[PDB]
Amino acid sequence: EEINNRLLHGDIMPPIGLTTHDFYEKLQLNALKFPDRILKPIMNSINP
Amino acid sequence: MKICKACSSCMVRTYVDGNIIFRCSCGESVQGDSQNLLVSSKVYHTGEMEDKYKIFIKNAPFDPTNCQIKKDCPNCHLDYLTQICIGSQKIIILVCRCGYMSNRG
Amino acid sequence: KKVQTALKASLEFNTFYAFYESRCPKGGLHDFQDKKCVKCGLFTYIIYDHLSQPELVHDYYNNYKDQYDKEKMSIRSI
Amino acid sequence: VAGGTNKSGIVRPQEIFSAKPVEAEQSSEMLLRLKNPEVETNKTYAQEIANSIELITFERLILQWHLLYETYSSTKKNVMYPDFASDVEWMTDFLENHPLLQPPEDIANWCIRLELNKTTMILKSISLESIINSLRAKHPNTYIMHSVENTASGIPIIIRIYLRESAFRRSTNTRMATDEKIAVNVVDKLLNS
Ligand SMILES: [Zn+2]
Ligand SMILES: [Zn+2]
Ligand SMILES: [Zn+2]
Repeated sequence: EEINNRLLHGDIMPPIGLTTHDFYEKLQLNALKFPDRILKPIMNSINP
Repeated sequence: MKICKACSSCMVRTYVDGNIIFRCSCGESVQGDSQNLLVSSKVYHTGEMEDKYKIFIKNAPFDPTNCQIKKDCPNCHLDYLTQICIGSQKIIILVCRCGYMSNRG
Repeated sequence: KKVQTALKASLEFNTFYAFYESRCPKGGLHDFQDKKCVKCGLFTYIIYDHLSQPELVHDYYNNYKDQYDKEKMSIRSI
Repeated sequence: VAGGTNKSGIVRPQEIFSAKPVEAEQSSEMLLRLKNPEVETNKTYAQEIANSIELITFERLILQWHLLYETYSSTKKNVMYPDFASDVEWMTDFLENHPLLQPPEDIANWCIRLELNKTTMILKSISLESIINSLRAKHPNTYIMHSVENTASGIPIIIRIYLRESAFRRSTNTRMATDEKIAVNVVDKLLNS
């Protein structure tokens, strides 16, 4: 959501060689990945 | 282009001794003065120009499928605006039904 | 409140120094010799660090903030 | 799958097994190592060199271009396109700002008017001065005028390139090309610089 907020205020400046659309998509894909912490609730619900 | 006065046909443009001369298939020949000094032209980024979306931006406040945003319109003080994101640079425009439009246009 | 204020300041600095990473305010790309650009006063160890030497981060930014603002507005139009 | 990086269902194996030429490669890449081992340690040095080697043709800096049948004389008021008659205001400034770049005596009746994309000039970090030198170093058979590099939005930067008579003296013995054909061929060369 805060990447979208940066877009609304025009605070997303893409680097050289990337358009704003391509840089925004790159930021969203990176920001929407499960961390390594996701197994902490998973492993607490199971008995290995 | 130049339209023949006599037969209203598309006259053929040629260049003689530093002048643009239009000659028609009916023999009528005229010379352009100022407005015919445009051999060719091209416009780049035609897919994101402001003249592309004029109708769409005008109709955006009434289209019910557009994304709304919780912001106050500075003209009519309506508490919601219509947010659109056009172009490859993702230009954000806020529009309202009263005629307000961000970017001052 | 402190978290959001510090995040605003840090994100603004990060955006400014990511825009002017290879881009040079004096035009073209950076010309780096002796670890310092010659067209501007940029240092190599400031582009990715804004905490170890804050004063040198608060001077370069204070030099081209305005020019940065006009360019940011220009990109977000038409 | 996007253009230039197409590594979708079998394409790259087909590029190898069919021995397709370089012109037919949709996913060609290349790895370059910096000459100085000290430079390769620092990321910023490698970052600016990477942006140094990136094909920015003169075409992609242009929003629109116009080909005009005009000749420029400093004193004589030649005919000019009415929609672009306001260009004369910055032409006088150019003449008084460059006492060495005077218009030649063999300017042909062909003008190319250019309106630079100021947004692309900012994102790619390309100055007006760099563009002028690149075009004047590659096209000696043209005379180039430009407006002032403005930092205020709403006023564009105009590049004006005048074709000299020697542009047609290159090869006009091959009469199968009218002067309109060479001028169109020249602007293609200018844009692909
Ligand atoms: Zn006719
Ligand atoms: Zn309103
Ligand atoms: Zn610099």
